[PDB]
Amino acid sequence: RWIDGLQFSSLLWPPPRDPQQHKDQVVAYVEYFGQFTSEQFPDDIAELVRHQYPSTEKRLLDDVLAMFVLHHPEHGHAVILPIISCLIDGSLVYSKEAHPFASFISLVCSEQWALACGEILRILTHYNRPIYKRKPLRPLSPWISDILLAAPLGIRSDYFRWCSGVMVANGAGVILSVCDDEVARYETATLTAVAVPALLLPPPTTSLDEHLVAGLPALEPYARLFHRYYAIATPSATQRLLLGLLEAPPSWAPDALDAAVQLVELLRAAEDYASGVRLPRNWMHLHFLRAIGIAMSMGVAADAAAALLFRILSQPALLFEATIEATAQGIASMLCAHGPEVEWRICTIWEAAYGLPPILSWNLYIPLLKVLEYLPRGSPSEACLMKIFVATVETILSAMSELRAMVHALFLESCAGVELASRLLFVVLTVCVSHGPVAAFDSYVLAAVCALACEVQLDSAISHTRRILAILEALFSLAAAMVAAHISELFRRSKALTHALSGLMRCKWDKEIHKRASSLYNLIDVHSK
Amino acid sequence: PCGFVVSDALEPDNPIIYVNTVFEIVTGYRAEEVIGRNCRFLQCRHPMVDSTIVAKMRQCLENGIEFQGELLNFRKDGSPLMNKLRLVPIREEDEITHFIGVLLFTD
Ligand SMILES: *OP(=O)(O)OC[C@@H](O)[C@@H](O)[C@@H](O)Cn1c2nc(=O)[nH]c(=O)c-2nc2cc(C)c(C)cc21
Repeated sequence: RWIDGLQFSSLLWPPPRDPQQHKDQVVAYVEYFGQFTSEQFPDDIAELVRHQYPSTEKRLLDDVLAMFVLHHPEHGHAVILPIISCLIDGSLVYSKEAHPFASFISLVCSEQWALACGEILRILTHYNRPIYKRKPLRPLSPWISDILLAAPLGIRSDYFRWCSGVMVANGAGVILSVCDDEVARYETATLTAVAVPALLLPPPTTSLDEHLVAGLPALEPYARLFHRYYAIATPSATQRLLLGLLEAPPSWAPDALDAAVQLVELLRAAEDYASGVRLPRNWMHLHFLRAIGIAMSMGVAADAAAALLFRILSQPALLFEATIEATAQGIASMLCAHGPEVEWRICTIWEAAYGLPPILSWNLYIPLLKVLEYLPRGSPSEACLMKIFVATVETILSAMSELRAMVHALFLESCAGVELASRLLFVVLTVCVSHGPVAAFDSYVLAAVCALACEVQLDSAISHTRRILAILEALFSLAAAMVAAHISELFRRSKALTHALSGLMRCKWDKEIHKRASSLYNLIDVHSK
Repeated sequence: PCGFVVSDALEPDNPIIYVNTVFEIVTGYRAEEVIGRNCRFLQCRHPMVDSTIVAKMRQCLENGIEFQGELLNFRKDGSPLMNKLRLVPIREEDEITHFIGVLLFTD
């Protein structure tokens, strides 16, 4: 009956421009509406909304609808849902200035106000599951955004706490879809800026009851969010972010370390498919390694970052072109800068990490080479990587014969460093004699030297000979005099090596190869006996 | 352009130790995958590669004699080539410690 009555009122004609008549009039209709609230009321307004919408003029009906929800959140359901259904239908296109929505955005921008506001978002969340009726989308994602956008920071933070389930549509689904709509239609990312602290960090202590009972959510769905936040977050902010998660109470996280590591997994995984926001080239070092060290440099907060590196280095997938250099270069830099005291710890955490746990293989050490190149001269860090080196070699000695390929790599692969490889191979040989395996090293040299010596005499091929001569030429120079005795004994008890050197001596096709070959030879002669 | 390869005849099935740069670039098999493996694999077997010519190698390999012959071998791409291999036993005291294969690929 009553819908039919207000059909010709000033309810459907533009709001009187007078503020006083605007207010007095709206105050009158909100009480007329609210007088009923019968069983029929949802069914009643439903007929009223579909019949009267949409129009393009601004009307006083928007403001009565918007206010009635505010003064009677109990019946926000009966008011918003008819609009929700038409938004799903396509009857209503959603524009932030489309006129049912113009005012619901406006009431949100006072405890009465908060609850009404809350329930509006709590309703729109549940109906926001994806539909297809040109991708399939979430129909009410953008409206949630503009309401959440035009709102105090206090409720945004509490929306994401409620939505993700920190304390019907997928909770993870909406947060991602409303954070994207802001990025999609607006050109900024402020909702994802409040959402990432909202998930990782506990409620503030000042909010006590909530704080005491809250749990870190499942971080698997919000893997893009963290990538997008970390793609933009100033480096100081992420170290604020990480520490907060690191020094949180245990009721928050089963194992905060498992979750700090889990976060890393997801940005790395989302790095392969994320579009529009690219992580920095030092993102592993910048947002993590920079911070994780300083924690050690600066009470018990330092103690927990130490558990992360043991975690980081007991799962060596961080090392898994330029990302590797930067990742490796970064590991080197966090070592140097922080101080002698922390280096000794970092290095002893590393040792405890590598089973001195993961197995040890030459393939494990290929990445640490790129770290070791950047290390300085004689530091304990260099000693530590060389100590883990010996550990690797000891272990391989203990069928597939990874050893035979290893020596090929240091000798010739350029993985790199003739300086290192001379030093590295020296260690390699010294371990084999301790334990056969020494024949392997003895055997490879002749094979490489003689095959390359034959190829040259009969661009890349000449380049490798030079390197092998220098590696061997230097093995004499750097039990340093002792390995020297072995090489000279190796060369002149085999007639094949004997010949190959001689032709290399006399090769002028390449200037530097025969300057080099001559010197190695004379070094063989003296250390022969 | 000759590709080179070496085997340690002192081990079982003569596993590879050295791979020439051109071999790495004309077989797709960089050194790391093939070292410790014998080169029995370049033909893999596959029915159409001549069964006799492969057996003539292994017989020739035992007594330690040079073998020159020609099979078709293919990159892991599946794209096939053929080369004339020269297998050169090397010895000193005089036990065959090493082998050297000098193969000249031709598609
Ligand atoms: O058991 P089977 O009869 O199959 O053995 C014969 C050969 O197939 C095998 O044993 C190797 O000795 C052959 N071989 C090559 N075979 C190829 O098909 N392509 C190559 O390029 C090969 N290079 C080789 C190089 C060397 C040094 C040896 C010893 C063998 C070899």
